[PDB]
Amino acid sequence: GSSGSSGDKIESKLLAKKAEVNTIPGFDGVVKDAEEAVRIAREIGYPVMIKASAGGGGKGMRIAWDDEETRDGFRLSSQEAASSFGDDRLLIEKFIDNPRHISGPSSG
Repeated sequence: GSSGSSGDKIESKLLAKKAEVNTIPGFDGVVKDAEEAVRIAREIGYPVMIKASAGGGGKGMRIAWDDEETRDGFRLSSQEAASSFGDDRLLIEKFIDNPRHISGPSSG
């Protein structure tokens, strides 16, 4: 025998979207390991730029387009920061060739 129920059902008040737009305009956090770098990247949407948290600088870092690249680049990018500043703190930002933001799906 059971009894009792409830349902708030309160969300998206006065908000209407066409496609799930639940994403971050740019991840400024930090990656712990290559594996983690891949998970975060996917969320951001490839291509994904990878820089050294300790420093960074587009000139010198590497960019990834697929989990495979994210790792290959993370292993090095991380190793670099470990010698440049000392720590292996890395970074992941959204890379967009065109000046336009077409957040969404893409050919592949």
